[PDB]
Amino acid sequence: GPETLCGAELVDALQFVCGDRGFYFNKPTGYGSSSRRAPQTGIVDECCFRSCDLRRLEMYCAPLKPAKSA
Repeated sequence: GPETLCGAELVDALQFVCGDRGFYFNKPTGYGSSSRRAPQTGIVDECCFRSCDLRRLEMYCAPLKPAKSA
């Protein structure tokens, strides 16, 4: 939920979780030619407008051990 970090701040957000936990920028995406395939909505869509933090990154922080967003 509502914790808004944009641009540089959104990178910083990503870092403070997946800086150790491993990265993967799930937009509504896998990687490459990947289409619309996450109700999660978007990396940017979340972190800059709604959800980013320790919990509310993982899906798009990267979801490597926990599939975690809220």
